[PDB]
Amino acid sequence: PRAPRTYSKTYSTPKRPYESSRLDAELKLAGEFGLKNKKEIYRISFQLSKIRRAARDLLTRDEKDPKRLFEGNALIRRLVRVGVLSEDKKKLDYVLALKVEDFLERRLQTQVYKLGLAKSVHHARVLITQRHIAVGKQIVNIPSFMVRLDSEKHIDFAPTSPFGGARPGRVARRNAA
Amino acid sequence: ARGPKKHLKRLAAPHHWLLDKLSGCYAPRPSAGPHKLRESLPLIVFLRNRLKYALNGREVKAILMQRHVKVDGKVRTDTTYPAGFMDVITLDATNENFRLVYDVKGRFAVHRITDEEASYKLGKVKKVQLGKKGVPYVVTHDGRTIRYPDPNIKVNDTVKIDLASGKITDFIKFDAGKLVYVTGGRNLGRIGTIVHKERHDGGFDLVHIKDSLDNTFVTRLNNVFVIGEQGKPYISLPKGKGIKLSIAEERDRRRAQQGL
Amino acid sequence: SVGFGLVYNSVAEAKKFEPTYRLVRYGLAEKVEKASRQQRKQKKNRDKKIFGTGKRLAKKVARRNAD
Amino acid sequence: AKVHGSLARAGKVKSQTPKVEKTEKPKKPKGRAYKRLLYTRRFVNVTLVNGKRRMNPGPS
Amino acid sequence: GKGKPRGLNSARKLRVHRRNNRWAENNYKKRLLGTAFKSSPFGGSSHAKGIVLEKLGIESKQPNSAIRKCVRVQLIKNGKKVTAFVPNDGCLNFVDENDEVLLAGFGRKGKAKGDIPGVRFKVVKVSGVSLLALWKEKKEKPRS
RNA sequence: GGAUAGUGGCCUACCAUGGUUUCAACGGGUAACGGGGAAUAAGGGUUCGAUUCCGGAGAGGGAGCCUGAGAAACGGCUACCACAUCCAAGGAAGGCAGCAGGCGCGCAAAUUACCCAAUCCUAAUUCAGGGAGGUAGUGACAAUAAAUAACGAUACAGGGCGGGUCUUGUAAUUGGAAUGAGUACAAUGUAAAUACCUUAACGAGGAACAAUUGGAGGGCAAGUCUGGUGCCAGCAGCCGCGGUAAUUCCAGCUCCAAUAGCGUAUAUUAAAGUUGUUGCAGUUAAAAAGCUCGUAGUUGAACUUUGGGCCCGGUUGGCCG
RNA sequence: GGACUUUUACUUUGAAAAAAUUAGAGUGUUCAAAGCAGGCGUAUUGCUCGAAUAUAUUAGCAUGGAAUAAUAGAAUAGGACG
RNA sequence: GCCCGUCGCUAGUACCGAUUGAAUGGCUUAGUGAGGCCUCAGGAUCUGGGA
Ligand SMILES: [Mg+2]
Ligand SMILES: [Mg+2]
Ligand SMILES: [Mg+2]
Ligand SMILES: [Mg+2]
Ligand SMILES: [Mg+2]
Ligand SMILES: [Mg+2]
Ligand SMILES: [Mg+2]
Ligand SMILES: [Mg+2]
Ligand SMILES: [Mg+2]
Ligand SMILES: [Mg+2]
Ligand SMILES: [Mg+2]
Ligand SMILES: [Mg+2]
Ligand SMILES: [Mg+2]
Ligand SMILES: [Mg+2]
Ligand SMILES: [Mg+2]
Ligand SMILES: [Mg+2]
Ligand SMILES: [Mg+2]
Ligand SMILES: [Mg+2]
Ligand SMILES: [Mg+2]
Ligand SMILES: [Mg+2]
Ligand SMILES: [Mg+2]
Ligand SMILES: [Mg+2]
Ligand SMILES: [Mg+2]
Ligand SMILES: [Mg+2]
Ligand SMILES: [Mg+2]
Ligand SMILES: [Mg+2]
Ligand SMILES: [Mg+2]
Ligand SMILES: [Mg+2]
Ligand SMILES: [Mg+2]
Ligand SMILES: [Mg+2]
Ligand SMILES: [Mg+2]
Ligand SMILES: [Mg+2]
Ligand SMILES: [Mg+2]
Ligand SMILES: [Mg+2]
Ligand SMILES: [Mg+2]
Ligand SMILES: [Mg+2]
Ligand SMILES: [Mg+2]
Ligand SMILES: [Mg+2]
Ligand SMILES: [Mg+2]
Repeated sequence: PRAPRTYSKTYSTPKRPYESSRLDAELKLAGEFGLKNKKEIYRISFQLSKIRRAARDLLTRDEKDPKRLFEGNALIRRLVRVGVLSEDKKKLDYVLALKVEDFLERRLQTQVYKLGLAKSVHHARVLITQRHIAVGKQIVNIPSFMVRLDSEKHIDFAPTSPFGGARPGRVARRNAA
Repeated sequence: ARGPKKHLKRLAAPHHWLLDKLSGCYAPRPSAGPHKLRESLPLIVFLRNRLKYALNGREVKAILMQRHVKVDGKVRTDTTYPAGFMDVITLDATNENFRLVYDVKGRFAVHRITDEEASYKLGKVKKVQLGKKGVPYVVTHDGRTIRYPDPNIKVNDTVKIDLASGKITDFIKFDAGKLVYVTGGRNLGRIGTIVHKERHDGGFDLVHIKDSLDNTFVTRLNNVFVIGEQGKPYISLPKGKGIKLSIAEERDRRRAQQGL
Repeated sequence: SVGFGLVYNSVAEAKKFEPTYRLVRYGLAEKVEKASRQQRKQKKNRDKKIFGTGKRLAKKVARRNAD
Repeated sequence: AKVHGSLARAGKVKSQTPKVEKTEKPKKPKGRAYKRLLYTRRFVNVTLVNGKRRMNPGPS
Repeated sequence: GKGKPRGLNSARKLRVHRRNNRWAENNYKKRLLGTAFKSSPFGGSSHAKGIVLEKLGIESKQPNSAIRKCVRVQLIKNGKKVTAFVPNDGCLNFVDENDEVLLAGFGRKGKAKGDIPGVRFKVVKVSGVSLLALWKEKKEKPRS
């Protein structure tokens, strides 16, 4: 009777499970952008392989086939609108080539670091969670925002966060009492 | 299976009613009436979903029981009444009137119309034959029988309906070059006015249509609804007059209205 | 905090078109209660097993004080 | 072949290992904090290059 | 052409010839004949709980020489009798014959595993509790 | 002709001898309801669909029927079979493959709770009714997001270019910061509650708010560390380990993998070009009938208006804009 | 309207075409799985975009093509046009 | 060196086998036949030929 609540998975999994070449490599990415799960990496490989064998499929169509452009130009719009594809690259032969790290450097937990304002890449992840920084009045506690380079302009802290103008905060207030 | 089904699950509901899946389990099963079940729309969705006058279903019943609503003239208090294409819904409060007319996306659109226009009607005649005592009658897409029409009305033609009373006065004909309205398939919504009609004795005569953008298409004759003369209709078409904007056409103009 | 509300062209129109669980939220209609739904269902069934008044079977149950 | 060999020695050596107790350690960090330390531990001060490097050298 | 008919109209021959020749695949006949249910004392199920009749100790196959501690079990859904290994150091002391035990395959598609000659099942739980959770003294065996 | 709502061997009477089949009839099997669909990602495929939607069938097993617009209805009746309850022994009553709950079966699956507020449905009908349906509880089925920490100062030390002033940081005293897990005025939420969202008051330093699960000879990532055992006990999907210095067992230590999850069993798909149409193999590894005929099936040489001419206007892109 | 038409296979395009599923556009659910919303002012009594597209493919229908592969035609002329 | 078969031990599997062996389901002859339905009667009554 119920209508079926749709779901899906967000992470693939390496077939060879112990390729230490790719396993060190995986961790360098992990301990760089501040990730907890190697499946935060496996996750963002997944969409990439989707974008690719979405995109790779379009360059088979006869050049400028009706739908190849509609969702072609729909695709490259989506990725510059988050700023992973750079503005030179909006004719979609180069979207096949989005090496993974581009996606990670466009996180929230990442740019909150590259804007200064994160002493470490992990001071980032720790304050995002804790009622700290926002974009509008809209607090965000998801270190995987994928900020869209438009709203990257306003990433100052929140008004209720006692690091960007607030009341003292919970344990300060009786360190002083 | 032991007689009449009287329930309608969701996702059995007609898509063009645009109900969200999770609001329960069921759509409102339209009642029996003028319009085919799958080819109609009930009052409770009109007053609740597309037009958002009422919040819940319980309210829609409260609304109708005050004789507020009229369709084609009459009080018509059936919460699930099968109101269909080309009906008129006068609304006593607000002095609003709506003719029921498709988009070119094929759904039922909200379309306010004049008080003058709110008192005539058309119908694709679906049958014509003699009857009791030999008085001929026409019957049309909407479920009414007009006794004593002219011998010149054959079948497949539209008819003006006074609907303060019964009779017809004018009857547009089905010939090469009359304004048509596709009322099925999903060329549903597109418009205009002939190319020609392939006979195909045995069934399923094919109707060729040329929209007023020099774009052809074909649909079956059962689903072509002549509505008059080139560019000269006999009712008020809705916005964009059904000329099947492309996906890129539609989103090029989608971003044409770009600056606030 | 976004929401949704309505104002009425009178307060008799409010009290008559409004769901009555709201006039309880306000103090504008009284809370007065009913027995839990399952209890009265049973009374129905208990009542289905009687044909008529129910007055005139009291007659003959007090009439086996002899028998 | 034979299927009715003895059963006295069931659990013979687990019974008789001198069962040294566990020894208390500091509390290790978790998914980000921990895999951070490996990024450092693996990649910021190389263990050794005397030949090539070992991730668990006991006596070397 | 060395073999198979290539004409555009030989589809039936191609289909029946595969249909027929697929019978040489052992996974394919095992699934079609149905040996899972007819043979294979588990009901084709993932596990089956039984009752232990005797505690045996089985001479290991060569070139090994041990005594593998196992139990003869009578599958309670089937009446079938099956010998099954009790793995870990000890874990014979937990089984307490006439006890109720839960049995699993060996991850060898039947085809008994190791040096233990002809046993294709292992205990997972005696007295319905979590055998390893008794080896590691997480839990206690119930009263009976 | 009869019967049907009506067609019809549906049934009857008469007459005839037809109907299907290797292009697989007929029979058997099915751990078989069909489908929309699900799983598996080069493709071609392979496997699965009791199960939210559509269709069908059934209400313990049959058959029969009343009512009716509609039923061969079972929360209708009647009979038989099986099951089975109450009794004053005369008799009477029961049909959960509805909701919940119980026994049984098993590897295997939750409350005898709340409401018509929503979604819809039915009635004589805005009102009544609705275990349809929705609410909570139970709930590592699956699915998403992602806490268990974050910045210092210092101190021996490295290394930048004697430690100086740039931190690599390894530090076993420190340090003021931050916060929800929890708790809880309150409002919100709700039919009434509950959670969540929001938010006073509380609420973190190792005694914690203390992450697991497997594994560390090979495949396969991580030690020929230490103690134990001595072909014993045990490990080991496979190759193989243990018979007294065990890289493999039982442990302590250290280490790796995944991580609110991870192991095991069973099935299944990929890998599998080991089912091969794409795409296999058949001298000797598995596999050309001893031989020829030969029906079905599959297959089957070539040659029939080609070539030339006039026109129309379409769609890219060029030089121009 | 009349008269009369050798039979096919193949390929094109198109109609007929349920939703949910899938592929996929739009939309910043705080993110995401989702959902089909939402977005704007004069936030004093309204303004407004939506709810795409794709997908069926075996069979049937409709239509364009005449290569490829079949069937049939005048030989006891019982042929063809009148 | 390798290696074959009878013979003997332990264990497991499946086969053959007196028991005109057993069991579970699906049909089904013959025999008996419930019930409701259709129908020939019936006529407690209850009425204007009907019930
Ligand atoms: Mg209705
Ligand atoms: Mg009630
Ligand atoms: Mg009553
Ligand atoms: Mg063979
Ligand atoms: Mg034995
Ligand atoms: Mg059984
Ligand atoms: Mg006949
Ligand atoms: Mg015969
Ligand atoms: Mg065959
Ligand atoms: Mg079945
Ligand atoms: Mg496929
Ligand atoms: Mg396969
Ligand atoms: Mg199904
Ligand atoms: Mg199936
Ligand atoms: Mg079943
Ligand atoms: Mg029945
Ligand atoms: Mg029942
Ligand atoms: Mg029923
Ligand atoms: Mg008595
Ligand atoms: Mg139940
Ligand atoms: Mg379970
Ligand atoms: Mg319920
Ligand atoms: Mg329920
Ligand atoms: Mg914890
Ligand atoms: Mg602490
Ligand atoms: Mg461990
Ligand atoms: Mg290694
Ligand atoms: Mg070996
Ligand atoms: Mg060890
Ligand atoms: Mg795994
Ligand atoms: Mg091919
Ligand atoms: Mg081969
Ligand atoms: Mg040989
Ligand atoms: Mg030969
Ligand atoms: Mg032969
Ligand atoms: Mg040829
Ligand atoms: Mg098409
Ligand atoms: Mg006998
Ligand atoms: Mg009769």
